[PDB]
Amino acid sequence: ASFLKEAFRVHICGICGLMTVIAKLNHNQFECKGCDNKIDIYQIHIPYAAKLLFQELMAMNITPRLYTDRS
Amino acid sequence: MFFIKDLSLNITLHPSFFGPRMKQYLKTKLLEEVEGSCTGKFGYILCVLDYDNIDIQRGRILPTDGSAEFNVKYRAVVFKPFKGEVVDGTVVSCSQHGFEVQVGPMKVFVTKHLMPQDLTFNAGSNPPSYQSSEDVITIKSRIRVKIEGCISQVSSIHAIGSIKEDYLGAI
Amino acid sequence: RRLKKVEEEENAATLQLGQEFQLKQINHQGEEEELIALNLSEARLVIKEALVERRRAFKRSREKELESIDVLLEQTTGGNNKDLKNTMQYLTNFSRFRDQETVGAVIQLLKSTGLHPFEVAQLGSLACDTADEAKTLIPSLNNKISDDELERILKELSNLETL
Amino acid sequence: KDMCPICKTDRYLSPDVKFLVNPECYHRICESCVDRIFSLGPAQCPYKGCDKILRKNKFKTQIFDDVEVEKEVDIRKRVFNVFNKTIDDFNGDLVEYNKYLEEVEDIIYKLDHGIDVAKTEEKLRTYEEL
Amino acid sequence: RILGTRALQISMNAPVFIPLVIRREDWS
Ligand SMILES: [Zn+2]
Ligand SMILES: [Zn+2]
Ligand SMILES: [Zn+2]
Repeated sequence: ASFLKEAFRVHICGICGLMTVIAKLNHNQFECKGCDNKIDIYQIHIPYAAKLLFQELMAMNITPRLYTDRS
Repeated sequence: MFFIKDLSLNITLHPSFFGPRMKQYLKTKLLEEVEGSCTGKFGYILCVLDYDNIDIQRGRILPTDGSAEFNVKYRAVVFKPFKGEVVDGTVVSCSQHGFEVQVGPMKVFVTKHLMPQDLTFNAGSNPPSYQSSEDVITIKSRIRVKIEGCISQVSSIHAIGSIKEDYLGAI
Repeated sequence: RRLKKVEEEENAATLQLGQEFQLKQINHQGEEEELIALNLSEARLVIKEALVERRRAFKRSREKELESIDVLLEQTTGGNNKDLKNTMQYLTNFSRFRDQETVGAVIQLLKSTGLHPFEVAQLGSLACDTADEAKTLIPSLNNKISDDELERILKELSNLETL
Repeated sequence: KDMCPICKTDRYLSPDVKFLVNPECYHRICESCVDRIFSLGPAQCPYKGCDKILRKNKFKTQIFDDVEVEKEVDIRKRVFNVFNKTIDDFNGDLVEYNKYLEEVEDIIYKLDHGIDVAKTEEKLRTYEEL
Repeated sequence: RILGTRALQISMNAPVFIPLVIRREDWS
């Protein structure tokens, strides 16, 4: 499956799966306004098309929450 | 405040270290990546206790990176500040905005508004200082500060201090 | 089913230390243990006791104190140790219990009250003469401990102070 | 009457309003005003004509509905914390005990009305240690 | 994936003596 996998880095809030983490990479600061958190951030490598898909879903009032843990 | 906290970390080892002494390299990585680092969730991490008894789980090889991810559990002494706490420190820097107090590995900022009205800023004196009819504040002076707020980033912590309340100021 | 909830701000006066510094913490072994808050003198010994063991393993395989701790730090610790150097330097200049025996007495002295671990650590780290100073510097103590008990505890704390 | 004289927060628009007083000057004030004024540190009383500094930690809840009686009782408690004797202390001499009580009453009277504030306080301090 | 895993590891200047276990139950 390695060949199939063989691109875009986005930051996802840990409480909400939305890609709304304003990342000031120059100052090494992350914030998800509306979640008031700065210590629960994750970065995921997803295709730019996948980022477009999730953003399009967010435009249609759909909340695709990408979570890095299984409940 | 100093605590003994049980922390966990995810270390990554380059393939160049896959040898009989791989465990030794992991310990060095923990001592070089944890000690002296600042984490907002747990605060500054000062020392790693029980160096010999560090527990390392089986490493997982990353598909496209080749490096091994090791989850390391360790006991470390940490310094997590809190608002409303009273701490002591020595003034390290001064300016018109306010003087800064060195509380362990953290720097506390005492804004001009938070300090009492009596204190006045003078820069003609070398070094500059905050002077009151009773006492004088300058570099190397010991000041008792109350943390009025803390902003904890994922890799940094900053705080503000106040000496307005009674029993706070020059020691 | 987890999302934004109202979270109490981390405040020392209300003894709300957050989510990770709660009273009972599940350690690595999985057992339930109380939070371990250390005063300045207790922390110095713990850090000092760990560094010497680290140096011992490496070798096998008050002004004077400041110099001795610094040379040990540079020898037993790797790079990027700028923060630990300040902490050890700051701990020696603000600790009122140099001796291990004195620290043991302090812990036994304050452990009779049964206060929250944060409060007991503050009571041994701050030099308080009167009960009012301890009550105002540590608002959590308000109404938790009687003035008479606080006065004698502070008096006895100054009795075992050294240097 | 039923509102904070500073912020004029009526009880009708704020049923949770709770007033507090300070022994230094005994001026009614709501909890909201106390926090927004004295949380940072000591400050002058927020009243017109009052310039006596006070601390937030000293605020308490008024017990009696009369301010004057609230003041007199507090002074009585302070005086009785130093001048505290019993009939057995004079070996049953009722005349001496009654005279002692009268002296304490005069001390309380002078402190409350400020007839001789300087001399009376010095007497309290002198007897306090002894 | 072991053949590609070690090939990448060797290409990254890894010492050559396959000390890997497949986490299907772990087996060497
Ligand atoms: Zn969020
Ligand atoms: Zn008011
Ligand atoms: Zn007043």
